[PDB]
Amino acid sequence: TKFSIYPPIPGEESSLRWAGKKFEEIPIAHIKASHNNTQIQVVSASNEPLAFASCGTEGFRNAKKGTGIAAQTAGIAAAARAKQKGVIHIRVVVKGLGPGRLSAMHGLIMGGLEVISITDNTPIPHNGCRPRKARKL
Amino acid sequence: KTAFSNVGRKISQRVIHLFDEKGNDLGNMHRANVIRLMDERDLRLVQRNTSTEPAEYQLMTGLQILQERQRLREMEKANPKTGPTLRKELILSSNIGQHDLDTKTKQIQQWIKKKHLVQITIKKGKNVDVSENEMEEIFHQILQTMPGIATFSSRPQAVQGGKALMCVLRALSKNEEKAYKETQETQERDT
Repeated sequence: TKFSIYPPIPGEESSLRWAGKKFEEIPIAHIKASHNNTQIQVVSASNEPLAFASCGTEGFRNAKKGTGIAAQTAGIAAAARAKQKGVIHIRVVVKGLGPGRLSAMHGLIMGGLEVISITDNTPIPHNGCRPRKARKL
Repeated sequence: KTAFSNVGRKISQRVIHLFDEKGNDLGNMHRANVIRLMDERDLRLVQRNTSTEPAEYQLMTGLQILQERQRLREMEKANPKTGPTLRKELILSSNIGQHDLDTKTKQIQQWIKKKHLVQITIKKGKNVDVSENEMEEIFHQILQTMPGIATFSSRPQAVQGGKALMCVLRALSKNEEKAYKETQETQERDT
């Protein structure tokens, strides 16, 4: 067949398998790319925490956490703890427009993990709560 | 300013005096050999004492890294020891108007009440000839407003070949205060 960019809906039967596992079963890599930090947490299909890493947990301080090298370092630290539990294929769910939004995705690949999808779950309200006032800096 | 958090897998110094999680002294070992123990037992290294010339690092579990600082959050709360003194500066002019001298004299009263150090400097007024007789009479005029609260730390000096005078003020020390108090009572009550 051809190749579609839309994810295979669970209900309808498909033929796309990864290591004999359906798309639903693949573990999920929740990335929260903030402006001053980047936390990464890998979970299974049944929401079971397997690995957690962040720039702070890798020995970075203050303004070094909001860089692209600290997010990549955090991906290698989470892709090395989850590869010992039998994780190879993951579903990336990026949340945030921070510096370590794409650099953490590269770090997960530098740990032996293969990314099959890229999901964006950045919080966008349909007017809800009021942000802080604009600054003059 | 430091925190009891893991340093990570990047060590600056090649030789470290590693310490066991249980407090056993592993002994000095190569930097590469330190990371092997962080994976073999999945433990994080924290620098216990920077001051010592030989690098000292202790590897403990994440829960052990939380309990440590969780006690440093109480020791400082129970017995806080913050003694740094901020230093303030003022640059006046001999011909400074009284109104501006009363506003700047009230600013010094807030600094002396917060146990700050006030560096006061006086300069020759614009196109004004004056000696150090009336140029040094402003310190005595400022200190008089604070009789007991403030006292000289340093004394007027010719910082810049005599054109300018610099002095430092401080909040009166507890002991000194008591002495001032004691003296005040005798003058009026005994009479």
